[PDB]
Amino acid sequence: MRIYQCHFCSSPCYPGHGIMFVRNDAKEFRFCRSKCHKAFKQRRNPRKLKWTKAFRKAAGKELAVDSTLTFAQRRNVPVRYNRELVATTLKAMARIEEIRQKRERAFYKNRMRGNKEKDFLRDKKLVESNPELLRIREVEIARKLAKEQ
Amino acid sequence: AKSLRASSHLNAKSVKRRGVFQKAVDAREQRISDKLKEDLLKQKLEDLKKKE
Amino acid sequence: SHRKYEAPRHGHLGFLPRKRAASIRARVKAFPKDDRSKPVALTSFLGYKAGMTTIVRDLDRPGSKFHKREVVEAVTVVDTPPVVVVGVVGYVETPRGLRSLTTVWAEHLSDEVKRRFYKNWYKSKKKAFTKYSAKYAQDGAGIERELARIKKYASVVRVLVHTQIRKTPLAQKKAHLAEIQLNGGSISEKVDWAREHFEKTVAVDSVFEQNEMIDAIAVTKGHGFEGVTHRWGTKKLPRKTHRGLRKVACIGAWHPAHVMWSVARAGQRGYHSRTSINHKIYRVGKGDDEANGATSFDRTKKTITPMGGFVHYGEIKNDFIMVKGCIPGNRKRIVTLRKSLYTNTSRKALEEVSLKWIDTASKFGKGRFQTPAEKHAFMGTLKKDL
Amino acid sequence: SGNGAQGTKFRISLGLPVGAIMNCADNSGARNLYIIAVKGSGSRLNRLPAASLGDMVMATVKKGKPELRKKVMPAIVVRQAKSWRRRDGVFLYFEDNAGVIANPKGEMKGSAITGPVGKECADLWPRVASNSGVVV
Amino acid sequence: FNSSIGRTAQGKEFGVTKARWPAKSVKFVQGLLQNAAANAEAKGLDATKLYVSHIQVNQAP
Amino acid sequence: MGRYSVKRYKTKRRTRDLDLIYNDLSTKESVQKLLNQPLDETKPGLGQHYCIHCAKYMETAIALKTHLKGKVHKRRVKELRGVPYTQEVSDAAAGYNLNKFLNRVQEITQSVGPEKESNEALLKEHLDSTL
RNA sequence: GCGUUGGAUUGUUCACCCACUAAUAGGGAACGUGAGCUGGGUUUAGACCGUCGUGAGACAGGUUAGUUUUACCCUACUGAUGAAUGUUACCGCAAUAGUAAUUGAACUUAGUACGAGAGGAACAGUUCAUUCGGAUAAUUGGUUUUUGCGGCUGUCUGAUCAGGCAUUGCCGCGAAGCUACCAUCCGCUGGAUUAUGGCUGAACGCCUCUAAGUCAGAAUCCAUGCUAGAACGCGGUGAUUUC
RNA sequence: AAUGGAUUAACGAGAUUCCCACUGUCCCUAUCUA
RNA sequence: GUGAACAGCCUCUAGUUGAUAGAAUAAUGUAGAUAAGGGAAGUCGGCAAAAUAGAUCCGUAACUUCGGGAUAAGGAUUGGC
Repeated sequence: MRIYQCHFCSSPCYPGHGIMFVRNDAKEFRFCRSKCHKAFKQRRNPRKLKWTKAFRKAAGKELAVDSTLTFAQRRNVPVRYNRELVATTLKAMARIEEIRQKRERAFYKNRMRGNKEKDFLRDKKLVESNPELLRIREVEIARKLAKEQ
Repeated sequence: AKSLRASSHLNAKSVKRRGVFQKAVDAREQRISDKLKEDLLKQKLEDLKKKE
Repeated sequence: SHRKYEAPRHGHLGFLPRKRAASIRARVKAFPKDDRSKPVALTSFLGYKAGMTTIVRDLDRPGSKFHKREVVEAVTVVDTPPVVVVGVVGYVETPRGLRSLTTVWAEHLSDEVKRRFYKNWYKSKKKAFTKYSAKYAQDGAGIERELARIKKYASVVRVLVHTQIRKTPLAQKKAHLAEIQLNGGSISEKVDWAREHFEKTVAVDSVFEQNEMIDAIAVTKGHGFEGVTHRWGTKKLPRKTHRGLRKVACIGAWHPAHVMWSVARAGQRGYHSRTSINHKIYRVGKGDDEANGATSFDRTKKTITPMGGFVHYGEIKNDFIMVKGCIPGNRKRIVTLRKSLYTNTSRKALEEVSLKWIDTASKFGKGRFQTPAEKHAFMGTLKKDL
Repeated sequence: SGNGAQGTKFRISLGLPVGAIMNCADNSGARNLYIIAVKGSGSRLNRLPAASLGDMVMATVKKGKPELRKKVMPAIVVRQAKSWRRRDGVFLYFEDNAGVIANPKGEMKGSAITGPVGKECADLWPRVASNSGVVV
Repeated sequence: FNSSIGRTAQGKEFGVTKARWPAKSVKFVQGLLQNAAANAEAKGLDATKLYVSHIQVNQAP
Repeated sequence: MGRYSVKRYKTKRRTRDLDLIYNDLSTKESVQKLLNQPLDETKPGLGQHYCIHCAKYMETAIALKTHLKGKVHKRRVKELRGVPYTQEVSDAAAGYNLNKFLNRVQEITQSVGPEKESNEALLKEHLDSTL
């Protein structure tokens, strides 16, 4: 079984999903789903399409180079099946993926910090440049307090 | 090709039912009634917790 | 003339009259007979069909070209809660047929099966079995006679069961009564068994196990009044034909001066009762068992319920049966699972299956992810998260 | 199956009916093939005999050497471009239709095969697989 | 007078599958029942004992 | 699915694609093969006047002069500037074979890049001298 | 019982090839089948060429152009309710009627029997396919008025925003649903016989397969199994209103 | 053989045959709207 | 206003808002569409549908009454700023 990625989508293709395409140069183009497949025929560019992962690794979004991401490459030399490798890899894959998420969430906070600065500078323009609307709300509070009275 | 209801194939199939494929059935019927006799033993011990 | 090109008939004459069935629960026509040396064992079971999924399997089949290779295939998942017993029925062989001569009920019934006897529950005084449980006084003895009568007479014994619909996400509140025959020997041993299971529930693995070839019967998928072409498979007349093109052209010859009974007219399609045999159980999971969908390979703690549940059906949290191919019927419908009717002979009835992966991606769209922890792992964090 | 084809042949999607022009994949000199009939086919009223991957069809040649044209000869289909089902969970399809030509014993006429050869066709016919440079 | 009339569920009270809700015909009939109950009060009859005993309809030109 | 997209993007009417065309420009031997094809009867310009960027044969040498001075051919020049998007770019996006990916990007930056630009410079040096 | 095809030349059946296939068997039902289709050809009026006639015109003849158009009626058939058997509800039995699966290759026996050679089989064990049928929607394709989400041209609301109209304006993706040998799954075994092979065995002091008796034996017949359930065929059980 | 015959550019809601392009006519049917 | 245009689609002045309506969305229809792979194997017969289509530049055969054939055929292109 092979969880191989979409050619266009970079999402996992579980066994039983998606179409394969084979070029006459004989390399295989496995596809996530029909949306990615019909967009491939039409000669698009996933550097340009915003929803795919090839855009997001290129356009300065979600982190691309990491020491945790080099653990799952491919192996063309088979490792002869010792069990005590297998018992640690089932503990390794639960450990690499946690450090992946603690770095990816921390990479998201570098990209979204200081929004509250621009959130508050946006509010100084709305409040201060509308003096006439702020008179209307003052009588709205006084009419609110008087109805309870 | 011989049909489904030919006399020769129904005789060859009758020999196989005397042999292996009934012993795999007769082993299955004993394993199943083991769990059915354990199913009362669970559901009486649930009744004994009401009696405490 | 002589028809000039012989061709097979369109449609099967065996499954006639094509008409709507008598009930949503399809009745069972015949059971596996009796082997009167065997232990007491139930012969059928009833549960609720819910959705489909995919299965990969390392095919261990001698002789095939897919020996020792992997094969993907589709199974059904039938929600199977435990089923509780409420009655015994005995039948006397006549020279006319079988005849029921006694039913015996069980001192206290669930509110699901007081609900079967009413069509207007909320106005009713709920008086279903009140005069019957006063006949369980000091010794009973109006029961023990009707037990002893079945022991003396009554060549075969059938046992009344019903489902537990309140344990199902299906919103219907009303259980289905059924009759199931027994196959343990010496009918005194049959009827002593069933008296020891009144008000007492039966599991599913006490009736089946893996690698078994069973058969499912139901009432299949209504479609209303359907024209001849999609009903029988008749060829379409070419284009712009007068009086239509989706029909049989010549319905009869000049003799006999009657439309015969075999010329494929239009009418009801669907909602017939059917029987499909030789369906093979792969997997019998447990309700209390967490990680039902995890095989020996996956080791990922996940249940067979796909993400966001099945489509038009909720969550599983009961016992289930995963049987390959496609059961006749649709989702949230009642199927009945008989067992095999005869000793099967092929090697396909004998194979020990070994599941390798169960799909649990969502059926409500082109689903890509298995667990909701995968989707958060792959997407990264989101705006509503922080 | 028939002559030459070792083993059995599973059900795949029928891509090429009668009268379907397909490319020629060997170095024999034919450019396109033209199917007239499919061997091992069924018989039903108003159907067309349809070919698939790894079949043997009787096929004529429309474009090629004048030594090869105007004679019916068997041919084995190696590419389909209609999506079929490998039994591991994937559908796949090729870019174009293609077929090599052979004697009824199943032995190749050319010496090489250009382009990728189908996997189900290469299992069924050994002499194709000896001349196949690329599998899948 | 009931050929080719569509069926309905509401005729189970009378045992007939074919029933219909004629609007214009009822408005004259309950116009006449309103007239007959006015005529019985003028003679000095009882209201609770009064029932329709004869009714008839036949063709006009 | 639609009407217009089926007419141009069937499996029968598929063009070459962007992957192979970057390989043809990348070396000096395959450029000289395609600029100097042997003449063939089954090809529109009788196997001459072939553009390498757009995998497309032209009828006449006049039809290369008017094709290069167009917004259609200035897509494919601007399209083939960077790394040609193999399968390896899509696998690196999921956290899978970075060192296979980053070494190829290292080679396109160092070696394959300026060999391609010194080939596309000579095509404009040649197609202006003959046209 | 089951199965008998795909094409090529004339309105054409008549007449005859090409290839596949296990095989391309023969017939009937108003030379089946126009109030099913077709009007291709059969039969008006228009027109030409050829023969005959002084002539109108007819033909030994050839070519072309060309109007019959219900069904809502009773029956038949495919489906659908339904009064009355004290009311009402649930669980059943089975009279009768229908009935379904089919053909080819492959591994092993075995390069063995058989053969001078060249060649070259069976049954048993086992795996897949060809037509046919019943369903089913995981997956993959097809479909989109979810007008769901975008995009484009023309005009219109002062511009932005958000939108109207373009007989669903058009383009891309599109869940759900419906669907396809364009997708996947499944398709049983007991009895009695026909040809024919036999045993005991006379007629006929031998002999015989038959006359009495009897053992086998066909895709055949009736059953098991599968569909409907007699709305005037039946059984078992639940409750049975005080205004 | 002005009962008119042979020839022929252009033109034709005239009659017939084929080739590329093209496509539910067809293999084989499916679906959506009024 | 778009456009070569009194074509087609949209709007201002002026004028109508009339044509039996309600509820459901079976078959078969009438009118209009889209289809994987193959591409006339359908059929008496390519009937019907699809494809081509405006404009600019290049290019254009036999044949002939020299006027035509000719938009012959076949190609490159078309937005916004």
